[PDB]
Amino acid sequence: LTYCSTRKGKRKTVKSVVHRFLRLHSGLWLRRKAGYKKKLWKKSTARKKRLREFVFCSKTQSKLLDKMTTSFWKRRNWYAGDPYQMYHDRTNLRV
Amino acid sequence: FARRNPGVVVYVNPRPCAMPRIVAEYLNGAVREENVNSKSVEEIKSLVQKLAD
Amino acid sequence: VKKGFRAAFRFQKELERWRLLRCPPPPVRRSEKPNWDYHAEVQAFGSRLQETFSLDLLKTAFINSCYIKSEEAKRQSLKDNQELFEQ
Amino acid sequence: AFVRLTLPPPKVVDRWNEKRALFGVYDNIGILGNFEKHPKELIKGPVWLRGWRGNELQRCVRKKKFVGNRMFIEDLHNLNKRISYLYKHFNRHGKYR
Amino acid sequence: LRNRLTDRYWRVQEVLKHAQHFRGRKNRCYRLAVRAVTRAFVKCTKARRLKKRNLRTLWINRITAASQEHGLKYPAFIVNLIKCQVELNRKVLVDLAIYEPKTFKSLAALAKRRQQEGFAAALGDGKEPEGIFSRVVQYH
Amino acid sequence: GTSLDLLRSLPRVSLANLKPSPNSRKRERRPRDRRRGRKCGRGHKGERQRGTRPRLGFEGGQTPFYIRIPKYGFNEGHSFRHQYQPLSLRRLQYLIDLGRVDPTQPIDLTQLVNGRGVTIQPLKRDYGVQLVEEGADTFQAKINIEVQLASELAIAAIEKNGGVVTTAFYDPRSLEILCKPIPFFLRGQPIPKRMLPPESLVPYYTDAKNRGYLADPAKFPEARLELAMKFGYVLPDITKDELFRMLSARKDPRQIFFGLAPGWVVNMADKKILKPTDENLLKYYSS
Amino acid sequence: VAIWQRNFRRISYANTKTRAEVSGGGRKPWQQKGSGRARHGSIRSPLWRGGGVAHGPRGPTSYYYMLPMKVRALGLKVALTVKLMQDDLHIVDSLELPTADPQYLTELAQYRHWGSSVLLVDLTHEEMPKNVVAATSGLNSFNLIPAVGLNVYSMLKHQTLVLTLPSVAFLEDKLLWQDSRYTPLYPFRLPYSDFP
RNA sequence: AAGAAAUUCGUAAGGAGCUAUAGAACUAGUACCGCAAGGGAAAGAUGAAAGACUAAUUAAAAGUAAGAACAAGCAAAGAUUAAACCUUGUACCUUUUGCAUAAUGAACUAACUAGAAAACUUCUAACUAAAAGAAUUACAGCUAGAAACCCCGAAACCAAAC
RNA sequence: AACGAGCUUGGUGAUAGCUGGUUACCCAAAAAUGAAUUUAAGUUCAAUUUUAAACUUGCUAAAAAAACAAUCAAAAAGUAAGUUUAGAUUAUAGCCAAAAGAGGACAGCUCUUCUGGAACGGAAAAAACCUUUAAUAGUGAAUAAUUAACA
Ligand SMILES: [Mg+2]
Ligand SMILES: [Mg+2]
Ligand SMILES: [Mg+2]
Ligand SMILES: [Mg+2]
Ligand SMILES: [Mg+2]
Ligand SMILES: [Mg+2]
Ligand SMILES: [Mg+2]
Ligand SMILES: [Mg+2]
Ligand SMILES: [Mg+2]
Ligand SMILES: [Mg+2]
Ligand SMILES: [Mg+2]
Ligand SMILES: [Mg+2]
Ligand SMILES: [Mg+2]
Ligand SMILES: [Mg+2]
Ligand SMILES: [Mg+2]
Ligand SMILES: [Mg+2]
Repeated sequence: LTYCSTRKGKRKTVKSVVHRFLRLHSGLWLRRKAGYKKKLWKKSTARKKRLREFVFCSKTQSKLLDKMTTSFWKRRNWYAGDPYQMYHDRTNLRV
Repeated sequence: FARRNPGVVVYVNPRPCAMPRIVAEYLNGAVREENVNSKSVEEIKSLVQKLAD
Repeated sequence: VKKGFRAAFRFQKELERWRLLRCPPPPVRRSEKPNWDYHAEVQAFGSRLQETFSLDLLKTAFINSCYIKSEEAKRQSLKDNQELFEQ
Repeated sequence: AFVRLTLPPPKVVDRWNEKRALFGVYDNIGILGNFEKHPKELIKGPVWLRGWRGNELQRCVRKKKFVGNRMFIEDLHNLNKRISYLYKHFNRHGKYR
Repeated sequence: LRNRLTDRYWRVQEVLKHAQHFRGRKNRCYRLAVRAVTRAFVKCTKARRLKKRNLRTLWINRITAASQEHGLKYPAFIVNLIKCQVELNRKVLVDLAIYEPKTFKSLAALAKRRQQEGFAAALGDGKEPEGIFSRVVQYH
Repeated sequence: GTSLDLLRSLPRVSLANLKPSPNSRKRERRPRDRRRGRKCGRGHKGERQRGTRPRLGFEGGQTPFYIRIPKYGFNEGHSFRHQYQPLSLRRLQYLIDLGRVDPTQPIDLTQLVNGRGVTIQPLKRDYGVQLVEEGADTFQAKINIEVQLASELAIAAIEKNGGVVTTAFYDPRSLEILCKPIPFFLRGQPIPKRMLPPESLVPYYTDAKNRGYLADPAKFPEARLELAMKFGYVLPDITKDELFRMLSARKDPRQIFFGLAPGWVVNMADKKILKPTDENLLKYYSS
Repeated sequence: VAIWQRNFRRISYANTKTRAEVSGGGRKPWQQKGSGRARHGSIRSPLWRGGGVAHGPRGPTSYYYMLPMKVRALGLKVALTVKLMQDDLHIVDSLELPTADPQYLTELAQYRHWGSSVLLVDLTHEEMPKNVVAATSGLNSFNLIPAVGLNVYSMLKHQTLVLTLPSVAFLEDKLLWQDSRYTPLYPFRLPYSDFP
């Protein structure tokens, strides 16, 4: 990680994260299942069904990605017609 | 304190000063000086009573 | 040559002890030293012993013949305690 | 150790000289002056750090940006080496990752 | 040299002033004095709780000597004195022997008599009135 | 007051007496004492203690977690997606109630920003304000609001109370001037034309039901009536309403501001407006 | 505010060379082994007399920061009350004085029981009377400033404060504008509908 | 790991520095060292007057002297009438396992000689569906303050001179 | 004047998972097991530990009854902790005694599992065994292990 870049003096986003994970404004992260496109001819139908899903990240993994991405990737985005509109907030959670 | 102990002559000499100083003289001739710099009234009162005893 | 005035000051007092203690000065009567009033100290002397005293009588007791003669000579350039001593 | 054998000369400060007396005046030039001038504009200092603050690596790069082309050869060489040392320190060393 | 310690002289003095009575270079060199002083302070702390055990062993030596003059072993003297309900610690008993020899003989005789009474009670079984000194006072 | 009375008795306030607020500052721990010195919090001898441990995301040598997950297009094209800072009807009514929006005058993006009703960032791909259905029930205000995106239910609230809702497209250059007019006038450049929506947005802004500015005027009546039947209210007659001219007011499709034509220049210092007399420039601007 | 009026201006010019900027120290003094001495790679190191400082001041440093606009304005309001309640603030119609002699001004302060150091605030620099200008200039303690130059630090340093009536109105409007105002859409200097 | 642009914005003499192991290597690129390129020091101190016989100032560092030693022992501590005799007591640091009678390092004195950054968190305030002195963030936030991450050392590698 | 490939300057404050070092007081809490790794002189995660906050049951014990001295656990009782959330590391080689397996249905030896310890007191020796709830001043006191055995 570049903690202080020469030209600007700012932290730099890791683009390996931007191309694999989606952050919801609450703080959750979405990911795919590794191998969901690999050797599908020998996987069971139930196995394939699990792979197609989108999965969440843990507290540690979420903490890591928040260190490898900059605040710009942690803002509110008002996209019209967004298919993730309802998932950016947590409701009826006491904890 | 002065009335309670009438055998202790008390001298108070306010002067332009940096550290307040108490000098105790005993009858055998021994001297003792203790620095009172930035001590509250409670500390001084307790400190003085030790000197008298 | 370091900064500050305080380090010298603490050492100046250290020099003070070295000179005074190695070569002490001759003793000086407590009268010459600061914080002396004759009358107040005389009063405390009676109170310290718990015995009520006649202040005028006590003053005469401390007076001595030698002191009177020295004072008179200085004046040129007040009753003795002899009667009290005999009694 | 060793200590001075004499007291150093007394240091006397005149607290009512012109510079001390008027210190701070015009710090509110903006809010009380219809925001004509920002108070940062009153700072006297190096051109590259008037009204700006940053850590040494940022300070090094900022000095280069403003006066990089007007610097002496040896000074510029040392600055370049100073930047490269700081870069590897702040971006590759330290207790925390 | 923006900031330098101008009072290091007195910091060395604190360590050195506790080493003058030593012998050798340890009384004047800070690198050597400092190590010597710490042991001196530690021993002083580990000896505040050894004079309270030696001073007692001194007393037992002198009480053993004192009772032996009158023919009593140390165990007999102390135990019987307690059994008579008289409580005197080992510090005054040494004082009594050294400075009040006549009083100690009374204690020696009293301790001896109770020892005899105890022997009689064990030797004579059954319900018999115990010795005059054997009688124990009770506090409620 | 009573607390103020105490200050009178206390000594004069001076530079010596200054004190920071309780607990405002923290002690800065330095490495010069036993607890924080010696090994200085870095443990025994090793890589992390030499100061040279590996980078973040390095898991010792096995394939890292972040690199071993398939790349997916969650964030693809994010920088070119269109953003509309939504406006609800609760905020609209709340703003109108407190006198921070003038309902009698026509409403536009400039008067929303002026009354701080909405905050817009053109540099972050904002393309305008989308009206939202939240708060329709409490909405009982008649107002001519122009918003780039509208909704079916949001339209009902405006129309039922007897108001005009229109949707107009402002391109990135136009939006910046609309949100922030004054500086543009300070630049000294002439006012620009407003480009038509790109092909993707053409169907929306030409659709009658969406109340598009380019939509056919003739089809509006029918579309409003169908919506009126759907939500169980009777269409009010705006024409009879005294302020028909104001409500009906609509800016030209090539106008950023209602009362200013493209190509003019505004001189704030002299309090004048300059209009080009050149025929060639007029041709370009009129287009 | 008092600390702010101290720090943001501050720029420190203390600097120390590091072990690379020190002249020389290129060659390795001696081989690692065979000589019975410790291992060194340059005669200019932090462990060497004449070497480069380890963690010293580097370049010019800046301590620039600005408090929020309302915070610094609030400080002025607080300072104004403190002087008023402690009977250190005197309100005057105009600064006109009978004579330019500095002695009169100093004597008047003692007569009226003002503090040794007096701060005088006038509405504008240009209109200030000539008589006051001559007197205050000759006096170190009596410092004269215009209305726009009011600052918290000056009031804290000066015992009493003399305010002209128009300046009080000037200060009252400026500070009370800070509350009841929006957040700036622009830099304020740019044209605004209702701002001077 | 690197990293734009379009497009906006702008009229710009001092020291909370050093004071002879510090600040420049510098009293000097001199002495000295190398065939050469090249490397590279150390230090001074009277007073108004020396046309007043060069002052002062200090139980003050290690080192000595004044004043060698007197059964017995990590050199001390508890003590004591008494300096030593009597009792108690396996140098220090680092290090090994959390053990050393080990193994490293230190003849002694003076001076010098090594933790530094604000993404997330905590604490303290200003205003508050708004905060920010232009671009930022927001389903109580936002702004400002304080609070953080060392030193010395290779065998080597490349360029250009000698 | 030490050539498996000269020397000087510069790159250069080369780099070092390795060796060495890292400067005031005080109070408090406090562990070398599992996984992967050109990994076993390292790092990362789990587990443990810790500072704060939220609110409520937690530890020992736990009858019957299951699956067979344990895995599980209900009323009780003795007692004050346990769960969740936010932040953060170092650590990842043990040492010795005593129990029980398992390697050749052996002892040992090498492992594995449970238990305990880290005196100033005691056991010729004496960090590991036995007596010992923290640390403070006193010229008080009662005591523990043990001070060998008299077969
Ligand atoms: Mg720090
Ligand atoms: Mg591999
Ligand atoms: Mg926005
Ligand atoms: Mg160099
Ligand atoms: Mg070289
Ligand atoms: Mg090197
Ligand atoms: Mg230097
Ligand atoms: Mg020098
Ligand atoms: Mg030099
Ligand atoms: Mg000497
Ligand atoms: Mg001896
Ligand atoms: Mg050695
Ligand atoms: Mg290194
Ligand atoms: Mg384990
Ligand atoms: Mg390996
Ligand atoms: Mg390793």
